[PDB]
Amino acid sequence: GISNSNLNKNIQSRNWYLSDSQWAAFKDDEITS
Amino acid sequence: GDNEWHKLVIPKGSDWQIDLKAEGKLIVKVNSGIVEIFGTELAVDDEYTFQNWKFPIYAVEETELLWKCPDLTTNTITVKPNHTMKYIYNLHFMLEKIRMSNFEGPRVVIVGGSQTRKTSLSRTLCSYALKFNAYQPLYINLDPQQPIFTVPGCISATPISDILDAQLPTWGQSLTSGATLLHNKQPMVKNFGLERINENKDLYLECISQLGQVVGQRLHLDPQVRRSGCIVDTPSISQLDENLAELHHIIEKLNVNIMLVLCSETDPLWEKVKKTFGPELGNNNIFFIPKLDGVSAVDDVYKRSLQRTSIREYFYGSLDTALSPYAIGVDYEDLTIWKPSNVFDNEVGRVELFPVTITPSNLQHAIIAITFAERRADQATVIKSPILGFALITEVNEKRRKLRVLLPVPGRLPSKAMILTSYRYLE
Repeated sequence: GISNSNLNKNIQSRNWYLSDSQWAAFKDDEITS
Repeated sequence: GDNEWHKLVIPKGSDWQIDLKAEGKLIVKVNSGIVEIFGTELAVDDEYTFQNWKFPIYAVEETELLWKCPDLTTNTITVKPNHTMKYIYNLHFMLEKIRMSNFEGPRVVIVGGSQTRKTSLSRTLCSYALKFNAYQPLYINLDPQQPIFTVPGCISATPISDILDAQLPTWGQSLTSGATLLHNKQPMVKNFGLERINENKDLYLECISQLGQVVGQRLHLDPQVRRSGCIVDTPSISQLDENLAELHHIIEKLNVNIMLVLCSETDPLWEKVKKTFGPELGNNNIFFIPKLDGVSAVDDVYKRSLQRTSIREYFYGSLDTALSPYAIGVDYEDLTIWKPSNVFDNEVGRVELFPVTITPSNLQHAIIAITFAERRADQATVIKSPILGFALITEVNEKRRKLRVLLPVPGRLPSKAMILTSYRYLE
């Protein structure tokens, strides 16, 4: 195949989505500090 | 063509109509005035970059800006007066009155023919809701062919908690593990997976039922989101049944109390909607919006390009938000993939899934949904399970029974039941 691992110095990634319960209980003020 | 900066004066009340094709890259830096891309204001002295999408830059006040684009010249720029923004503002301020006065925010559904009710209307109202009394409306997308905050084939509910990305056709992005200029979104996503509503209507309606349930739970626990209402985008009237039975389902499941109709006063849709939904909503709550200026019609090649752009964005981020997806090698034995019932494969589409045989014809370049359900979970559990995210199967090796899978999150392969989508991506 081709290049395994991280693809293209500090790195970040997309996060997984929350489940129905975690999402219903979430407050976007957590995002917007 | 040119790679230098050129001055442009957009007079008050006009759209600078932009149609970037393929490899078109445009940089805009505003010197003075107020300009907006579907309600999102462009900050002065800040460079904005746009690639391969069509949109209008509206001049709220006479604006002076500099632009850099090799695919554009001063003599071929299209700047034309907009005479329909009045219709949007009148509507927004009516909704803003309901959010301040009433017990809960309005739950608005947008119905119509062309996808000019999408983006144009939806996006502006959302941008505008946040603009004056800092509301957090829930933007709901029910058109799975339209990628907004996620990949195609999804119906979603996303709180507009902060400004949208004026640079992106996708409105913006979901949360990331690090630091960004803009605050990102936290969407609730339901996987339809198939390319068209017609492919499995019962499944499309199950998706709506499932999203409706979680939306209710969120609204019950979130005061700010409840005080702001919902803005609901639907698929084209043509894509739905003659009776419009799907809109009844949407209205019930999403507790819609206001309807916005986008058509001409000659269109029979207006009276049809008035007759069909009036007994449920009340006629005082059904509104007519005429053909809005600025937004030009879009082809399938543009749609396919937009679907590709959003898939790359999901794993790799945007131009100013570089993200690192993670590639892993897995054995055929390590994956449990299901496929939805559809009109093509099964004559009549039902709310059911079928096991997938690991074959390069079936899985190479395929977008797969990752659920919260265990590998050994039964069909009925999998179909009701929330979505964790998406993966891309890059390569399928038959000899050494292995697959190259791309994940958005570095780490382990989730040991969860998976669902194959109709969506494909190469590179």
